[PDB]
Amino acid sequence: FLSPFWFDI
Amino acid sequence: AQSVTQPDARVTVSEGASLQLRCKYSYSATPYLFWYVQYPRQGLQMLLKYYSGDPVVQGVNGFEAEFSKSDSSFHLRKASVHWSDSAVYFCAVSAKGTGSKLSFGKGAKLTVSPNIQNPDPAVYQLRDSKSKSVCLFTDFDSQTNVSQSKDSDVYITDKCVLDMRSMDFKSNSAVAWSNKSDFACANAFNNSIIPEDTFFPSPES
Amino acid sequence: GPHSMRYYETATSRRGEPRYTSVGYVDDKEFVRFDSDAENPRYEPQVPWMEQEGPEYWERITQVAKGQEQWFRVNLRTLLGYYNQSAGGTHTLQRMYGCDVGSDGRLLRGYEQFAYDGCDYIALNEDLRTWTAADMAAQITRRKWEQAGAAEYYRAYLEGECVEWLHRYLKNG
Amino acid sequence: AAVTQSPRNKVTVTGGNVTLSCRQTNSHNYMYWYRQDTGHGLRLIHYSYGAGNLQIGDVPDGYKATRTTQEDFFLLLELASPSQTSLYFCASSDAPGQLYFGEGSKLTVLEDLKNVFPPEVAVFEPSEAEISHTQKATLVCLATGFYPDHVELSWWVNGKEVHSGVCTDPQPLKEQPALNDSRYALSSRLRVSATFWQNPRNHFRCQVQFYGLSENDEWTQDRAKPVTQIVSAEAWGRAD
Repeated sequence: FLSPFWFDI
Repeated sequence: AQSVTQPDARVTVSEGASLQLRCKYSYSATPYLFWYVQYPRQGLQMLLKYYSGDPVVQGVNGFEAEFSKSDSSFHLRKASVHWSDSAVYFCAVSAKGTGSKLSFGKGAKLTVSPNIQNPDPAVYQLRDSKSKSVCLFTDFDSQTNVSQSKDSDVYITDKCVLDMRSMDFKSNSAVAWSNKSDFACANAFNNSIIPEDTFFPSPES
Repeated sequence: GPHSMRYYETATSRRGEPRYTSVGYVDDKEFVRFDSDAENPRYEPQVPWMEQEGPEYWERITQVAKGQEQWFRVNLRTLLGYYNQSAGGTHTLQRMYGCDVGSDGRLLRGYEQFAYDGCDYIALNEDLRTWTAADMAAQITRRKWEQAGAAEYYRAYLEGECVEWLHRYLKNG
Repeated sequence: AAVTQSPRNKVTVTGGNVTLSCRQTNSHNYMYWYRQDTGHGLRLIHYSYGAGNLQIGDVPDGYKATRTTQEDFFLLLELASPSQTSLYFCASSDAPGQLYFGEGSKLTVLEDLKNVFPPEVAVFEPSEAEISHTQKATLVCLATGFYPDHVELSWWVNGKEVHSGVCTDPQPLKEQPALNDSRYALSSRLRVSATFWQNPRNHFRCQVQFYGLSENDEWTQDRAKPVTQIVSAEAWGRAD
């Protein structure tokens, strides 16, 4: 399922 | 679908009292939660976040929140609210997939009543420095509430709390005015539950 | 017995928007894939119990992807900066997450990690609280994520949902 | 912390162009434009993942956004409508749910220019009764008859703005409730020690910034152009 990733690099 | 709900838009408590602001979240696993505060004339500030772990999150300014999986709860708490904590408090969840966006509560406007140590109700009159007449109801207690004029032609403001910090001193104040030739300080705030106590300077009345 | 779940995403910048790709596995079996290169960009379940799902399920899934892509596009550019790389070229940021649960159903290990241009970039340690940074660029990222609370964000997932889903999935089989 | 909106205040008329700017010195990738109105809380107009990306928000109609560079995000109302009178907040972010806000831009878009008036400002001097009874002098400032409700009131004592001992009504007061584009009144208090008010080399000024018409709005009324301006009232200490 989903665990999107949004934190900046 | 992921919402959060705050029960009350307006909320009032007294300097020193202990605060609980209610936030319930629509079910989600796994929930990411936030409290933001907005001080008068400012933007939002992040108070605290809950990502995972200790379900009791310590925010700054002696604030804390408790993540209850059991309840679908994220209540914000402070032990002894000072007056400077009067502000609007926002609860918010960061949906997943809807994650770039933050989804806010309606907001809760918190009013921390200052503790009036030595109440001295009084209704003085002030005169225009250039010309004109204003009536000032001041120094009353937190409990006393000023209500509007049933006269229309007469103007009355809400209570305002001012703070002379150099002297560690706070006081309430309402203001009333009119240019009915008729109209007087004694008759001004009479459409209110004024203290029996309150002073009326004899000449000014 | 024991079990596992893995999901891989790759985004590849182009000389000419990045070619995004994903693929999910439980127990060394594919259960869905996506590629923005076949004429229709749509998720292709590879397993019977997934195929039978509402198309408003796959809708929300797709909506999420468009976001994730836009994230990749932005950060891919964040990397070329870190590495002083020419603007014209081709680079690949890749990401993997998932979990191993043991015989007991209890999480045995969680994963969250990126590789860039083939080489390891950053990876969440078994503790789920610390990051391991391959190089000078990666530490920067680590600092951001340290202060932003990234590790906590993903612990929540790994220890909870990642395990809960694998279970339902295995049960739906 | 440094996310900075420009301009803080702005007034324009239906049909005008408005441009709110937002600069962030963090190196955040996300930026957001929100409005805030009583009865609707915070609503998202447009946002952006990073440079050169735009995403539509919940209430985009009537607004465009531009993310030219990493740190500058612009909101653009190309044909301004009264609906848009409101308070706008910019925000940057580098992680899900963690936004860092700017300070606000307050925008009024006026439908009808005939209705605009600046405030009249009067100061009122502290009751002697109050001084003797309590050892404190409260001055009251009164700003009246101004539309639109776009003013900012401040107390100046001896050339410096003062904040301690000041309360300014949080909400203004419709002169006539029944008329719907009514002018507003607003009151404020400055309290000080009796010894201070009594020193007659003490200068008190109540200063009200009015945000109104611009140098190049046409004015066809036989009264002064209710243009953007400051209106003050003074008073000096007395020893009585």
